[PDB]
Amino acid sequence: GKAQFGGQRFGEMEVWALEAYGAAHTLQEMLTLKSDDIEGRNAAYEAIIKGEDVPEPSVPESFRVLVKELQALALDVQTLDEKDNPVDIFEGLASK
Amino acid sequence: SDPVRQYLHEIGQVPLLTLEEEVELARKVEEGMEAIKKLSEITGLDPDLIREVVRAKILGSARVRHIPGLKETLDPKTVEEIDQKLKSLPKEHKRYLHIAREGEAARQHLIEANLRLVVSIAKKYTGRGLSFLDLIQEGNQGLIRAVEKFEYKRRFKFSTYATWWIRQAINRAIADQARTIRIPVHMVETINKLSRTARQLQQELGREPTYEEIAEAMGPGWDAKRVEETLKIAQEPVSLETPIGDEKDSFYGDFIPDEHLPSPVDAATQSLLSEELEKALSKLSEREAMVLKLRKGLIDGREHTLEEVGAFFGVTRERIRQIENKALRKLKYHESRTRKLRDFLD
Amino acid sequence: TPVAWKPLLMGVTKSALSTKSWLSAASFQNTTHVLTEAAIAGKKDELIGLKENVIL
Amino acid sequence: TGGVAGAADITQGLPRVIELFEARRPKAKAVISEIDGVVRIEETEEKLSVFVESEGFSKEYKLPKEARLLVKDGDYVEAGQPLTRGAIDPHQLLEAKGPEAVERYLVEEIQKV
DNA sequence: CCTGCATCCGTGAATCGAG
DNA sequence: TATAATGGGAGCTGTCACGGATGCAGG
Ligand SMILES: [Mg+2]
Ligand SMILES: [Mg+2]
Repeated sequence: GKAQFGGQRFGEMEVWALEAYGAAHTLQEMLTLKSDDIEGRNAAYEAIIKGEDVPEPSVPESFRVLVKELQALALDVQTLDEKDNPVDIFEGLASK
Repeated sequence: SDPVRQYLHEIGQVPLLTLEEEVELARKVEEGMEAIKKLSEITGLDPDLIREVVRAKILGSARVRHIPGLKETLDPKTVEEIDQKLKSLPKEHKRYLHIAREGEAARQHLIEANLRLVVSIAKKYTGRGLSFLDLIQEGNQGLIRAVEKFEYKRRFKFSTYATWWIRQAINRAIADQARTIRIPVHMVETINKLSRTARQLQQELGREPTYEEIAEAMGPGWDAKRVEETLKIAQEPVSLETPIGDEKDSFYGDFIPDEHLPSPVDAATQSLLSEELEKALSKLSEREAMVLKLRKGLIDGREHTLEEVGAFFGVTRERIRQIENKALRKLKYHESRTRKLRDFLD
Repeated sequence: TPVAWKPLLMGVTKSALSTKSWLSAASFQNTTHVLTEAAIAGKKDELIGLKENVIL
Repeated sequence: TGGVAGAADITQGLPRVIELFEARRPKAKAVISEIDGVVRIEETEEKLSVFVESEGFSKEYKLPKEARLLVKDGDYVEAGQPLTRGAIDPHQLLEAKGPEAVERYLVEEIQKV
């Protein structure tokens, strides 16, 4: 909304539009740097005001929310590599 | 299907006690408590430990757990060692074991019998923040307290003494569990006293009272300021899932920004400040800049006294304070000329 | 011995729910039924399609 | 349109599109033949039946008396060939003529709308 | 005892705005 | 801590059409 100085909603239909086009990095932008990725957007803004190109987008925060909300449902959700070895997207903050 | 109706059916199975039956049960309970006392006098063991052992054998093996109040861990091995230790006593002594068992059994039957009372009482306390069943179970706790604290010698009907403990447990529960932000019971009584006060005044004045008017009717120690403070405390939180609009597509928490996490502007400014400060500290030597980096805590994150910096660089503390004066003064001249750090003054 | 199979036609809805990627399946419809049968079987999502990678 | 009466709009055809995409069986269903054969007819006032008789086997199809017929008496029809006027069961067509005929039927019938 | 039909319960039901 | 008190209370009724599981009588 304008009142809250908010951004425009990029619905799943607008996602379809980008997908149908095949614009992957524009869609990845909306899904990360331009919205939900925290480290990525801070480094992005910093890059633009420094004249440097935008950084590689990190994993979205909203997916981390999904992971922990699924853990609250007592369902284990693990991100893996091709070796089927667990990958920590929380970077050690969720493990003891 | 319906939890309330189901519990009401489970309650209707147990018949209500006759005066004789009720006195009998209370008698066996009290004599049972004395039996546990006497068994403690003989055995030389903890009355609580003995009580839990007797309670275990009466209830059966269906329930086996560790009791917080007891010192030893309570397990079937332990309760068998103790039960056999208790049954190693002579006729006139071992009698008390049978008395204790009979007492606990009478206690179970007594609590089971007067559950109808709790229901017909807790039904009046509904709508105060706790569900019907929550109230009933809390009244059941008070019922248990009433049974163990009852004395049948007074010829009082059990319902009379039970009701007090039941209401007490329910009221304590409502005072404790209701508010999302838990407030001490005495403070809740204060707030509710303020409610009855303000309602009395609003009923007599034909309008809602001022802070000062309530402050008057409250008595000494109460001014308008304290009344307003009390009201501010009693304020309950509101749900983030509160509906916005007549559709279901909007929530209340959607309009609330996050004040904690740094905006990209904040992080960028902080990085620019650190870079510009390092650009400023490079206009000094490495030594006189290190004195400052150790002094204000840029490096390591600790502010040091003059004695520690002097113990590191190898000079006197006055030399360090001299170097820090020269460095700060140089940074002042650098600032006066360059006009770079000025915008970061915020 | 080879497996004897018969061609099976199913609607777009049941087909989209029977997809091998549970991230796409759950993010579509009947999230409960999908998540349970996926958690039980210990299913893995190879991120083949677009939906899964969009979520990620 | 302005609200004037006319031909079937998208409102009429869309349920047919969804009916085909969801592989659903029509409320008013067209009856087809499982195997090949020749047609023999039997008609009565309160009963109507159409026999499809092959050299190896014979199949009876009992139909409502008001039903429409797409086949002449004594003709030679394929497996899964329309007899009753109406929408074809995609699964009856699948167990009969196979995947290719189903795919062709779905694509064509959807296109029609 | 096993097939078939009636019937039950649970699940869906466009997008973006503002509010 | 004590007269005695002993089975609740409000339902929301004008969507619909699907898949699938339960259960029923019927051949
Ligand atoms: Mg006063
Ligand atoms: Mg149906």
